[PDB]
Amino acid sequence: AVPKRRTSKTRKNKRRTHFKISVPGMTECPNCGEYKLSHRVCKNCGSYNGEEV
Amino acid sequence: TKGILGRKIGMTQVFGENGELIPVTVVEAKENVVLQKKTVEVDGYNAIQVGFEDKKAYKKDAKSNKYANKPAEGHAKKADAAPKRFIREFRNVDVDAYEVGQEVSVDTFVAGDVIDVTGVSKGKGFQGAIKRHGQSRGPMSHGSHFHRAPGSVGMASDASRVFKGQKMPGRMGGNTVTVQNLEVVQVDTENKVILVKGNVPGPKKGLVEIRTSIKK
Amino acid sequence: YRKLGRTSDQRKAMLRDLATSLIISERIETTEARAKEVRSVVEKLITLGKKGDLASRRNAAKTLRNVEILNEDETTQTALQKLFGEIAERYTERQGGYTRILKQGPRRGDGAESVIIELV
Amino acid sequence: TNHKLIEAVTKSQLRTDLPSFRPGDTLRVHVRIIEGTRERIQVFEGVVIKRRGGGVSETFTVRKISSGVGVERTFPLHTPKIEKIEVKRRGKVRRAKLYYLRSLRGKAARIQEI
Amino acid sequence: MIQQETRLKVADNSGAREVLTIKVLGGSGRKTANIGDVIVCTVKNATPGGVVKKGDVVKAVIVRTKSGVRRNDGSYIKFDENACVIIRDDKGPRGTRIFGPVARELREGNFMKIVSLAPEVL
RNA sequence: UUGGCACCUCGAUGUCGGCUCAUCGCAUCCUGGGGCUGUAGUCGGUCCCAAGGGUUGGGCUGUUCGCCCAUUAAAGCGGUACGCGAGCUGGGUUCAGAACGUCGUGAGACAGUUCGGUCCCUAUCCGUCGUGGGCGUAGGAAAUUUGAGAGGAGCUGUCCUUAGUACGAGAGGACCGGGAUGGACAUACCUCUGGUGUACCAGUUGUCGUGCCAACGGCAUAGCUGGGUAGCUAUGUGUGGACGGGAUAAGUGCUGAAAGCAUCUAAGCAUGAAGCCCCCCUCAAGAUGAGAUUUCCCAACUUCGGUUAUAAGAUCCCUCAAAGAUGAUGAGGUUAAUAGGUUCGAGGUGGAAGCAUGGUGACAUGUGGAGCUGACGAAUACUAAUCGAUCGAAGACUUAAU
Ligand SMILES: [Mg+2]
Ligand SMILES: [Mg+2]
Ligand SMILES: [Mg+2]
Ligand SMILES: [Mg+2]
Ligand SMILES: [Mg+2]
Ligand SMILES: [Mg+2]
Ligand SMILES: [Mg+2]
Ligand SMILES: [Mg+2]
Ligand SMILES: [Mg+2]
Ligand SMILES: [Mg+2]
Ligand SMILES: [Mg+2]
Ligand SMILES: [Mg+2]
Ligand SMILES: [Mg+2]
Ligand SMILES: [Mg+2]
Ligand SMILES: [Zn+2]
Repeated sequence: AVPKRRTSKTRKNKRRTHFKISVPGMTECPNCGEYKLSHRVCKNCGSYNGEEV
Repeated sequence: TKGILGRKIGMTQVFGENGELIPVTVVEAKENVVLQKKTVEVDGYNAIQVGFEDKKAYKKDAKSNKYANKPAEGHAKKADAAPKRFIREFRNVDVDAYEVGQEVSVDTFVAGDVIDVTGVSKGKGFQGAIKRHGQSRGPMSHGSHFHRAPGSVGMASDASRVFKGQKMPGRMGGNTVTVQNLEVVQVDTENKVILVKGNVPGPKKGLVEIRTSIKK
Repeated sequence: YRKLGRTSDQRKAMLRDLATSLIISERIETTEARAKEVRSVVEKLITLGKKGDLASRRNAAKTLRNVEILNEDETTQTALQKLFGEIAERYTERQGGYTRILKQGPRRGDGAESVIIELV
Repeated sequence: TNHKLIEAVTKSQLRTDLPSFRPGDTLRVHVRIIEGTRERIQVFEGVVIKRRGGGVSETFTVRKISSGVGVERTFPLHTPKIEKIEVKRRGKVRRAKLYYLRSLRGKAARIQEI
Repeated sequence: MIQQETRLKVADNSGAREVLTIKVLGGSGRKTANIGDVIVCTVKNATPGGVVKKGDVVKAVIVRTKSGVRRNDGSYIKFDENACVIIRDDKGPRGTRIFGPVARELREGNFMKIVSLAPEVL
């Protein structure tokens, strides 16, 4: 129910090994050359699959 | 002893000679080939490696298992066979009889043969102790705050621990299961189908390994 | 099918509203899960439209909401009329794939995947 | 259709001799019965309350009142046990399953002929 | 499916009209019985002047069940009611008349006298 | 067990019974193997070996017990904080109310009774059950594997035959052996029988809408009612504990001396249990002792130390389900049937709308097994799986052999 002992800084940091965010899945856009999320419309130019959206 | 690999098409029924209803599972055992033969001299045990179901040949930018990779294609090519989706060994079968690149046919099995069928059971996902271990529910009334819980997990100060193999909630299904002493009702050479009396483990489209019964 | 985090009645209503909205505007922005459920609903309405029979129009009337679309000519057309009129004519030669979805990326508020679904 | 392989294997089992009957039709069913060594045909006459399934797995249920007690017999449609089926009467019903008939008795259970 | 506390109508002229199942015979932990199974029962309701009396612990064989029985051919038989016959130790019926249809499964059980006395066997 | 003692705990170690879940001992309740018998046979009594598995439902009582009913092969006895209340209950007991008997002058009291009476807690650590990532396993990979270990399973009735034979005055009635079929339990699966089936079909009430009729929509538990596909399921359908082998216990011997005899033991040699080790089933090389087999990839630079991106390969991301909390796993990603749509079916529902006809009308009939249809089978690039990106070898030393 309650923690019997305090968590050391070491123990806490070990648990936070996997607590991280991944780099966004991004590719350079063909039309403009700005990075865009893959399988998503490019916000800068508004083009997907070489067609304006 | 004989072994063939197939997919579970589904279940049906067939009427026997006496008019008895026989529940059966339809298995398709097309495209079985002896990819490799293992011997005590080389591998330390005698078995035949059999590949079932052809897959597409290697392509440069294959992104799926539909197309064979270079390593698999080489192993199949050594047998002079097309790349196979599923490959399994049969130790029961005698090595001498079979030859590498030889097709294994449904006709090997005959009607009335007693067989043992192996397959991976259907997955149920995360399951509680009642479903998973056939445990009893607690009272559903009379002040009960115990319904589908696992019960006591141990004693008290003696042991002061949960023993290993305590039945608890966890993932259920996906286990390899062998049903023994099933029978072949019929073999269809034309459709490449074997009818097996009863039900076999796993989902439809699941690989089934049919072998001669070890117990005789 | 997807429950869409709503009760059965609320889901049905939302899908009817979404379908009607797509018919009126011919493009809408929504969450991915909602769009994937809508594509089936709208396309089945287009199928009824292309048939064009009274039974089809009465069956289509069930799903479609009672809305008025104002034309540039200032003529007033109901959504049901538009589906059985212009939209049916457009996709006469096409078998399926009346709608398409384009992913727009996450929105600020809830980080939900914003997508555009559009007829054609 | 159903799976093509399943249909092919069970196709032989299917019988074409059987007559076409709907639920609510009185049928006379001649069933081959074995009593000891002796084999004889015993006839069960009852309204068809239900028809379900398809292929070799298709079945029908016939309901009779025997000695003041209702009896229902479910037969596999393609069972070789049934010598023949005879449609004595064609009845008017508004549903596929006539489970309501189980509760009803006497005049209430009567079904109007087509 | 007959379990303890199940009440069955008695299809005979023994003098018992209704019985409650004290026990299902067949082994330890045996819970349910179907047609052709002997049960230990008490006479909850009895017709006057019968050989069997109310409050009598007696043995009976089940002749009809709502659950019914599945035959090997894949055919089924079901009844509208659950019924039993009060039987002697020899399996001979205590009563001299059996009422209503009885399953053929009784013949297998060697309850031949009940089968003969029965009006119809289905 | 009832006690003795007062050694831990009074800045709290929850107390009876039941439920859930067990686990262990064996002084064995059943089943297995034996010795003796006042062991004819069938049955028994007693003792020895044996813990593999099994060892029921009810009535009364808070009960534990016990008695009773009906079973069963049998209804074993104990330990585990009289196992188990951060798993459950709260009937008893052990607060405040009230009452009876009783005791007390009284306030009150009673291992006397009676009626009523608040059971908190979001798991930090170990432990346990599942499920991933990192690194290692002297190149990098894709598969197929061996099994050091480990877990699971392990139960029994009845009937027939042998045989009315052995045995017995008769009554009764074997072993050994060979079959058949159940009970309980375990597991797999949905063909069948059923259950469910809130995006399936139909009937129907009230009310409010779509201008009205007709036809529909909303709300009323899914409004209610009758059915029901897939999936998930038991009460449903299959299968299992088979047949054996090795070593043994209590036993039973063979040969045999010490001890001219005798002696199962001392040397030696057999036989002998549901038990042990196997056989059967599942997991398993982090088995750091990291195993094996098959196949794939194999170059340039360079300070000569080594580096490099790339290869084989695998991912990101995307369409998904047979998989799934999420990871993971599997099916696919245009050189494409992965999903949606479309087209055609299966199964389900049970006769759409419209129109016609008959009827005063409610309705009926025809068109027409009609119309509709989530998950199921097939087909079809119409839509979406775009374009891309990232990771990922070049193989240490020593010795022996060649
Ligand atoms: Mg319970
Ligand atoms: Mg509750
Ligand atoms: Mg505790
Ligand atoms: Mg002292
Ligand atoms: Mg303290
Ligand atoms: Mg002992
Ligand atoms: Mg205790
Ligand atoms: Mg209390
Ligand atoms: Mg008081
Ligand atoms: Mg006291
Ligand atoms: Mg089905
Ligand atoms: Mg209304
Ligand atoms: Mg109206
Ligand atoms: Mg309101
Ligand atoms: Zn761009």
